[PDB]
Amino acid sequence: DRVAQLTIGNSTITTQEAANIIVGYGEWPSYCSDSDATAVDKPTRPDVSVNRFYTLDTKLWEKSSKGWYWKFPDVLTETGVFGQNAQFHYLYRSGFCIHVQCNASKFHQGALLVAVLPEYVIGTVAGGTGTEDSHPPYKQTQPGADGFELQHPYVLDAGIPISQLTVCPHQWINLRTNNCATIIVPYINALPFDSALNHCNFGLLVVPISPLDYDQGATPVIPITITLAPMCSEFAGLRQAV
Amino acid sequence: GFPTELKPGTNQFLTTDDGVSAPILPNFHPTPCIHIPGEVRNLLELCQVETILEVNNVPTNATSLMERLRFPVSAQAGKGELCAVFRADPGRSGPWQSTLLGQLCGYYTQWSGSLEVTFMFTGSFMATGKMLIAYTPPGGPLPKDRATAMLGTHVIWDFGLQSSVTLVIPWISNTHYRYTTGLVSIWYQTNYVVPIGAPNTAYIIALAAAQKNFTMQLCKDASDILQTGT
Amino acid sequence: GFPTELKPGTNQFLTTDDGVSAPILPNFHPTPCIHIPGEVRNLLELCQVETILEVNNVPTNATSLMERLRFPVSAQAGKGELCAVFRADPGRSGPWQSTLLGQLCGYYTQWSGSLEVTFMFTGSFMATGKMLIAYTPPGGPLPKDRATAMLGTHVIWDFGLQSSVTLVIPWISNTHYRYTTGLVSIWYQTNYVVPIGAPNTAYIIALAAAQKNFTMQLCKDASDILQTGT
Amino acid sequence: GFPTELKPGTNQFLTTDDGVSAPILPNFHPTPCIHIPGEVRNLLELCQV
Amino acid sequence: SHSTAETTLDSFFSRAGLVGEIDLPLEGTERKRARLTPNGYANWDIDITGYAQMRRKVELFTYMRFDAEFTFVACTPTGEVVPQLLQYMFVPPGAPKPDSRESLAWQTATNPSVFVKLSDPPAQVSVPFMSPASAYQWFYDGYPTFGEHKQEKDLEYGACPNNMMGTFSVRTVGTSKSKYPLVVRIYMRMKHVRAWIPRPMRNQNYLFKANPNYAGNSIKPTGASRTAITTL
Amino acid sequence: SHSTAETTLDSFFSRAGLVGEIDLPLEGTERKRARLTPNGYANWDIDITGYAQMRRKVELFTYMRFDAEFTFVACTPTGEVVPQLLQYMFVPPGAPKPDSRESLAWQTATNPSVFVKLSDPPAQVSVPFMSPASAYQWFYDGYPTFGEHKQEKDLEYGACPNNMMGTFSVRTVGTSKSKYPLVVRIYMRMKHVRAWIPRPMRNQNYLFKANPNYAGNSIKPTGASRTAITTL
Repeated sequence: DRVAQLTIGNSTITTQEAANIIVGYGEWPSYCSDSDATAVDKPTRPDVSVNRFYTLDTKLWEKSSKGWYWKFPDVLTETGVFGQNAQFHYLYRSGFCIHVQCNASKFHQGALLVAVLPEYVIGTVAGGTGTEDSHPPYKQTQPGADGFELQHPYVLDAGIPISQLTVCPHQWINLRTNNCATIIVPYINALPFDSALNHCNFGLLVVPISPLDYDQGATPVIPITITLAPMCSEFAGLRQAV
Repeated sequence: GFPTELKPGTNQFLTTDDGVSAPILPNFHPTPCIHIPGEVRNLLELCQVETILEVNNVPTNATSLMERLRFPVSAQAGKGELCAVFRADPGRSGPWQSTLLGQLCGYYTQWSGSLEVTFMFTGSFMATGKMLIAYTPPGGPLPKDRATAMLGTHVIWDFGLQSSVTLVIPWISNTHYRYTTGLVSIWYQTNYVVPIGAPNTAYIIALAAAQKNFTMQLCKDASDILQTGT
Repeated sequence: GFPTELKPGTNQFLTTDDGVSAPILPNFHPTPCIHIPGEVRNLLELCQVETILEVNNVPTNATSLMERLRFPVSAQAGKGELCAVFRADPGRSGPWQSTLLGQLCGYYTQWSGSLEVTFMFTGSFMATGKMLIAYTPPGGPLPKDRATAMLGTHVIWDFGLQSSVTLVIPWISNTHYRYTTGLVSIWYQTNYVVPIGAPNTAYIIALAAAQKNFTMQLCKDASDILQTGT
Repeated sequence: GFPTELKPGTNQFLTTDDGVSAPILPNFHPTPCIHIPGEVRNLLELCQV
Repeated sequence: SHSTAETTLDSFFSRAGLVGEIDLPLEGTERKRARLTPNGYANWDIDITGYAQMRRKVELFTYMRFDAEFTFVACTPTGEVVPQLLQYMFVPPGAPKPDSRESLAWQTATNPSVFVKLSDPPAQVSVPFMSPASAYQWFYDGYPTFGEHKQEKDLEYGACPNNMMGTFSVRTVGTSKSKYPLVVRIYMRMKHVRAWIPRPMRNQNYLFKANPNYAGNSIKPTGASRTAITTL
Repeated sequence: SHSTAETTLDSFFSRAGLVGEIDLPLEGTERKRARLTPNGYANWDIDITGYAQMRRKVELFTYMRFDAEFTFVACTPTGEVVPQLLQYMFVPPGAPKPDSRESLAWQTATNPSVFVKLSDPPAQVSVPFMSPASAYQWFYDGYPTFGEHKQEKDLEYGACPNNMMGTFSVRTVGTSKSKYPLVVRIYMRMKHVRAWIPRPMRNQNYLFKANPNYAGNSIKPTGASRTAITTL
């Protein structure tokens, strides 16, 4: 009966679920009272047009799914008006409301770990048994709004144990208990501003830890819908032509 | 002319000595700290974070590595034992090595405190049943059956309650280490019950962490590797 | 008999060490300071002084060296681009090396702050016309034409106002330096207009300096020469 | 530049000398004292038994 | 329980570790020479991962900030001390390093130098937090060069140049070669440590210094059980 | 940012630079000997431009005032340290310098001397502001001799004798020649710096120490552009 609307795009949502909303590192996104000069040409703080409800193409969860990840702000870097701002500016800064939702029956099974890992550097295989340093292409490091699938979920495709991914801001999606998860992300960098197209401040991981299951006859693929909204987006830079 | 005698152990270089040495760049002023959202000041903050406990540390194939973060029940099983007892031994070899807590103990020698282990049932909504989770204090043997396990510290976990079973392990200690550990057992109280259309097998995820009374003492570097020069 | 242990790094000589050493002439009394009209206490004072910016760093003849301090317009030109432009890079190779600011940056490693560039039109009193001075921030390419240059930060400079055009460059940085610089383009808004008897070519002198928010960090001696012993 | 003259018997090691030497483990915090029922602080306590 | 001070970042990180070891031989039929390949003078870039266990340790966090105390222990490969004068020169990140024993870099005043004998106790200096950024960064999910995107003629991905701390250039003073075979061991101690974003601890063997690449033969932290139901 | 202390005159000028290097070998078939041509003892006039980059630096101003800290690092040309006793004698500006190893100048008490061994850490002393004027002067637009005017057959224009800081006379103690080949390197650090009239920074190569003379091939600070309209 509840319809949450912010902007031009509207979304129907159940919240706040099993564990309420997760605010990353106990810190809400803020504008920047501090940075940096501060000069006359200083940040351009838009909303609510740019800072709206963006809903990515739905992903299909399968018995054999290994997991997906998205890079921020790379996902929206080509999407609508935010994509426009991020491209034709020099400096960028923002927070994010990330909302992940499943649609499944009470006869479906499984558990997703939804997490946010700042500076998510990818490492690919150097040969199954060997040492060849090849580094991931753009299609894998910055997979755009369509995201990318994990090759080795156990090591998060970076030699790092997924069993400890919960040190990062996270929320569980257990189809038995809840169908949705919400994570709030503040701007995290060693600089107040950075490049939107060259630096991905964090990655969003969605990994099945307990595999999807069902008896045969039920819908064999479960949709994972992702809605995300930038919160205190700030664009310095100025003019640009790509 | 201020009279002085140099005491034993002068010109020595002690690697743990904490003094002030000459600044290489006296006039240099480092980039000032900005605020960064996450900050850790004590590792015990990290020890208090639930991480997945690989109770099912049995498969050793690259393709089956994800199966160690889970461990299932199934309608097949009678009313006997689900899975043995991850010794409550956060620093020793075994399941605890998957947790951040276990890995942080590896950089220390002694530890002591209480532990929490949260079990999360990821079965169908339509699935129902009861498990018996028991903790056995050090020195004690694994309880022979469900009935004798019930006579001790235990929680009876029904699936009217999703995961809100967090077992608390009273105390862990390394007064000796440089049956002498706790024991946490999981039994079928009842069989696994499902209607038509629900999967007859479901998986449990175990998350573990230390409580705020947990402390570690003697720092000690152990390792795996770091790349050689070429 | 005052107990003392000598700590690591005693007998060493550090060239940047700042201590007090024995005076060679304890009884000598140096000539007292009188007041001298000019005094500098911080180099940033000098960084804030306008000096001539050799935008026209094109001729390399001893006799044409004075032509680098100017750069002209002319009635000849249409309505396209006057001169491409000095990357706002006060420490890098190029036009900025003529300025005291650029030469002072040469003695340092990092810098950050705002800049001012004043353009002075030294044409006839009877001369008139409009230039479009535009700033393109780092990462961006040179705007393809006057029209797209106009869509960004720009000043339209008419010769009803002689030189009172000071373009301000928002921010410069060396977070990387040890299209990643600003761009300040100059275009013909209008053609160059003169009556009979007025020269059909006029020159602009560009003066540049740093604002008071400008700072430099890591000291570093780079050089040209100094005479050998003969 | 603080002037100092080193007096006879500097680099010597006296076995009864009581000074303070560098702690081998500065960050180490020893197990705190609990109360133990018997304690002796002077041997004359035992001579009086 | 009483004190939790041994689990502070300073307790965890602060102690002098053997970072590198510079080798300076004589002339003859030996090889290679080297090392680190000085035909007569070594350049050593400050790498905190010289100490082996340090990389996995610091990669527990995403951002860090600290000072560094460097100590220089010099001797002959037998551990003998000999009357030789040494030069330790610190070349700050922006500065050019020496390319020969006769390089002008050695007399450049803005490269602070230490002149110490082997007979003297080991030299010791402090290096401040050198980054142009607000913190060091062991993980950089992006590309530092800001050019025009679709162009990655380089697989440079994951490197951050803001972490450059400087260089130590080791040398025996003099115009003629030293009469003694020498070894200079460099020790580093992290001082005023702050760390920011905690992340999972390295799970697989390292392959390369600059990136988290791993081998396709992924391995477990440990799998000792024959089944969940047994315990031996 | 927060602090501008690195651009104060002290930060800019104060660090020990290698000013000179005195050379003292043994006897035999070599050339020259020297150096700085001592048949047994070297006289070194205090020249702050001994350090190469220093001249252009201080010539940023017209008038300056400072103290100077001198450090003496002594060794054999192999960098070996040897049991030799040295004498560094400071000859104040007005005073006569030694002309032999046997000069009475060496025992003249008003020439402060330092007697230090090579085994001892490098010697160190401070020289006060020595000028009779209120400040040193890198530019003197005139003629110091005040005689009567149209009198110019002596190339003197532009020199200022008020900048004389003194002389260091280096020597091995003793009546007999030293058994060891020696090198004495002199380092100077300017201390309490004040500067007065700022002027354009040296634009052309130096030709001579005493004057700003330049060659007829005037050169630009840099002219990389093929035209103002391009950016390569």
